[PDB]
Amino acid sequence: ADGVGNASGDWHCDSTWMGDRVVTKSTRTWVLPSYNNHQYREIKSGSVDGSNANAYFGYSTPWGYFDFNRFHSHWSPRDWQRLINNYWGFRPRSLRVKIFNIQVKEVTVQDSTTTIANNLTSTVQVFTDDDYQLPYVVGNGTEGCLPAFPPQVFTLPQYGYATLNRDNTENPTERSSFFCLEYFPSKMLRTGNNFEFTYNFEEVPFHSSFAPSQNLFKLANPLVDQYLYRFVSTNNTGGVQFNKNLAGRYANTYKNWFPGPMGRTQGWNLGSGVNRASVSAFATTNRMELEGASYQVPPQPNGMTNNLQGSNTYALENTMIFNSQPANPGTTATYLEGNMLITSESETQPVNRVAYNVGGQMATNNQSSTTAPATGTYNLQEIVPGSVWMERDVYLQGPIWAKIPETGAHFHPSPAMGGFGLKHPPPMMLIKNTPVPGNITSFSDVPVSSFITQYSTGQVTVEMEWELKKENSKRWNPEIQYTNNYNDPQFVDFAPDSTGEYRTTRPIGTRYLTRPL
Amino acid sequence: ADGVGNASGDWHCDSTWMGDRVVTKSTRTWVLPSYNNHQYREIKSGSVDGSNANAYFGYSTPWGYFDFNRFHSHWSPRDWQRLINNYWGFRPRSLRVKIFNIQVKEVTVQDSTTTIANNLTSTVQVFTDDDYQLPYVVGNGTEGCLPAFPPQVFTLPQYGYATLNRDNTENPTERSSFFCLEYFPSKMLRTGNNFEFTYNFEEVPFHSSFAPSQNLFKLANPLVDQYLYRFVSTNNTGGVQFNKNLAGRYANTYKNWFPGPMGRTQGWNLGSGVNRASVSAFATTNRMELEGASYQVPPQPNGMTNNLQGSNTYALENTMIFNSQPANPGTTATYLEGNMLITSESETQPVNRVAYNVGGQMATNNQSSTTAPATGTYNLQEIVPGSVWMERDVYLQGPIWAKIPETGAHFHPSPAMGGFGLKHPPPMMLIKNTPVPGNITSFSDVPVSSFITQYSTGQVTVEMEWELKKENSKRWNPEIQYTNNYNDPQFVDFAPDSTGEYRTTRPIGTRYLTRPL
Repeated sequence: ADGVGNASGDWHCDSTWMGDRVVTKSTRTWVLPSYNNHQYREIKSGSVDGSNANAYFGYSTPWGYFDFNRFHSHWSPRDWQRLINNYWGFRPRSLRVKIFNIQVKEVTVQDSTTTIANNLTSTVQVFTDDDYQLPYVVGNGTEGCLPAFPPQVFTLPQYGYATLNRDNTENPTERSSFFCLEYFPSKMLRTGNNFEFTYNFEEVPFHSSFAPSQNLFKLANPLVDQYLYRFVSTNNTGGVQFNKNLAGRYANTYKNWFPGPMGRTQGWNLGSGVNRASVSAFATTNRMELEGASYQVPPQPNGMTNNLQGSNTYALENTMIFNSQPANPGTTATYLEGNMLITSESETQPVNRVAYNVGGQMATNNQSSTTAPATGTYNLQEIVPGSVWMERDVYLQGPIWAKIPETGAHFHPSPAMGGFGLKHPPPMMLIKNTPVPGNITSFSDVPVSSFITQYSTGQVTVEMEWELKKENSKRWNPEIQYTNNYNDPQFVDFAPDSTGEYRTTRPIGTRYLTRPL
Repeated sequence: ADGVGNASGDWHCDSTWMGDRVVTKSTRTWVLPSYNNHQYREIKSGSVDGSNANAYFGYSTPWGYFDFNRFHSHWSPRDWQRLINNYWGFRPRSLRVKIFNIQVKEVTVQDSTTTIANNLTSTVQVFTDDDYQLPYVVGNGTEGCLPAFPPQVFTLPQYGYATLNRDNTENPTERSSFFCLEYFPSKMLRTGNNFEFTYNFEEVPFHSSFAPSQNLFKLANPLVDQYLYRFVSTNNTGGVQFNKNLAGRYANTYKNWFPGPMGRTQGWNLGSGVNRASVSAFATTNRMELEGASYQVPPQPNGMTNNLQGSNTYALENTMIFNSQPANPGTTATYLEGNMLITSESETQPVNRVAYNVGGQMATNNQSSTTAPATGTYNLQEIVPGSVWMERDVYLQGPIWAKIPETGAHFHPSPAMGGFGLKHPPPMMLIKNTPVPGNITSFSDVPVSSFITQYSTGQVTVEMEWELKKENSKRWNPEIQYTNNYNDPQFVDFAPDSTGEYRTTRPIGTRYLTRPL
């Protein structure tokens, strides 16, 4: 029933499209190193690369964690296409995770033989953090998620966190906190044991995957004039003059609604664009301040568009930039446009303001008979009553959710990188190898530092349920679809290479179907 | 309830996607001329344009008919896209037609005033031919269908047919038959009256809209060898030698299945292809014989592909060729490639043989010590046991169904032009204006030849139900979709022009999703 020669799970990887629901099942194989050699280590940094915003104080743990938070973990490229071409929206309903077929392997080294055997009596520890009492590291856009491609085996990331540091240095504060993860009740698993967990997502709005089919400022009827008048000019006396707003003149018409917030970020020309030679580009990025340090915010807040339709100019600090292939840890290499997957928000340009331009102008003075009217442009503007914008699009390579920070107050909790802001997101699932001491022949009151070196492996299946929003549209002519289109392909995209390396050439977002404002 | 000031129907134009069903409703406005001036006229022709296959004998009638038989009558360009991108097949389940809001208009001419008034007492006659007793003219690819675009008003075609003629001349036979359409019971309708009809399609196979994802002859595993051997050669003595069939050598492997039938038609190079100058091209087309005359068959039989993938060469006598815009009756103008919508069957090239090449070769002799083996190519081959092919694709601009001719025998009744072969297709719905005599002050035994000139108009709604075949596929990577893609468009396609003229630039077929053999 439960033992060494009986499998504790099966491989469920599949998708089931039923009505407005869809359930996606994905199973992967993982391997867990024994991190720190069963130690909690205090990690810290001072200012590096000329910035004291890189200073931190924190801890690294023996534990490791499961990260479900990228879309390609749950979705096939063909299932993502079926979703984005056919639907106006989706949101996650529920989640359940299972960890099974555990294998603990003891490794030994004598004169460089390095033999490996399996320890049938050894245990692994697993707990889920249901009450959100640990620092939540998942939604921050870091590596270690289940692979995009099911055959791939992956290592679990090491768990660690940064607490408060003092005066932008590597030293701690009195409010720097240490969290022991052994002080949670956890479940201990041998080979025949398995683990199961179930979670229900809180109510969130649908991700709206459509593009606006109208301009925000062109919403008026082009055939009929307005009954509203505008101040046109003033005669040779100071007397003021008025004209009627006519038909399709959209510069002059009255508006109910206004674009979303903005801040200006530098545009850079990809491809044939000429740009400028030998820029260092760190000093001129947009920044914010905390605690006397200056941080780059590489996504900006929502309400802008990084690219304007078919132009070469991108903001690059308003963009999500991906690599076409995974990289080694700590790679300082320089990459070009061809190596990069550079997303475009230009499907939102009707309702959103371009990031590399000014946002408008306002009056800078009071006129008189003596002085003429004057204006000036503004490079930043924030939330205004009657504003409408679109949120950052979601990509198959991008994050599903984020956790809203726990403080007093927040506004419109939509993550800048993308996805769903969640007060109670899917909990963190943490796992470690239980230590097995080496040969100890004596009593000592100092803790045991000599352990059998070992690692564990197994399978994990995740099952998510998604709610779908049907596309109900009276558009007569055909729409834009995500299609598989390449001229003289030397390989097929989203498939293994001749070596076995899985290749993804281009990013895929959700906004294709079009809808009127 | 039923009268002049009460509408007898409503405008239903819509589509409802429910599960595997979809119902498409479309309403149009029609106008019916009074044809022949209420006369049956015997029409005939001798050999014209140098061909006695153009000779015929037949009759034209005062009647006119409703023709539902093109796909764009029932389908929007956006609904056709949703169909062909998401589904593996469809077939019609049921049909119902309604004719309502009848208006009869009397026209009079005095000294070129040409006034028009409405005759409230005048009638229109409508019958459906349920028993298939009339010549069925609908499925033959001729004009007069409900428009593609709902705002358009259309004239009903005049009903007529050709019977037997004698010795390829304009004269009749003893088996030439005359059908009076007054000798059917029909329903007479004034302004407040309406007509309704319901029909259930007989069981037919799904139109298979997918492309094959494998080659017919490449179905073997490329990794493993066959256990079968081939005759390779013979040594210096006549002794015969054999080799094993190896792995991925698909020229040499044994086959279970064979391509469909063929006949060779001349290929012609579109676009930059050089072709040949000043060809008359009628004498060299493929033909068949009946009754001592020679007819061009401009579609060929099924089982070939007109285009080979991205080549410029087309068969043009294996192709369905459409005009991007409707034309006037009897237009002798010459058209170029740009005016034409030229379909490609190349998605069937894995399973179907190209029409402009030979189909293979066979042994032409018996060898000996004296004579060497010889072969020769064949330009035509027909149905063979174990043949597999794909049927002609259906297009939004093309016919839905055809009627299988009533004879003793037939084989595989799939129409060459496309769609569904039907023993009992949707009946013909015939309509005429009832005659109103002019002023007759005397008795004569010769029939009344003087009538009030008048026409009628109204609305017709058609409602069809379609059964759908879900696409169930394990393909990992994305597929090809029909997308709305144009570089620097000066107009939007499948929408009215600045003048109001509805524009369709390109043909749309059903085969996009891919499936393995």
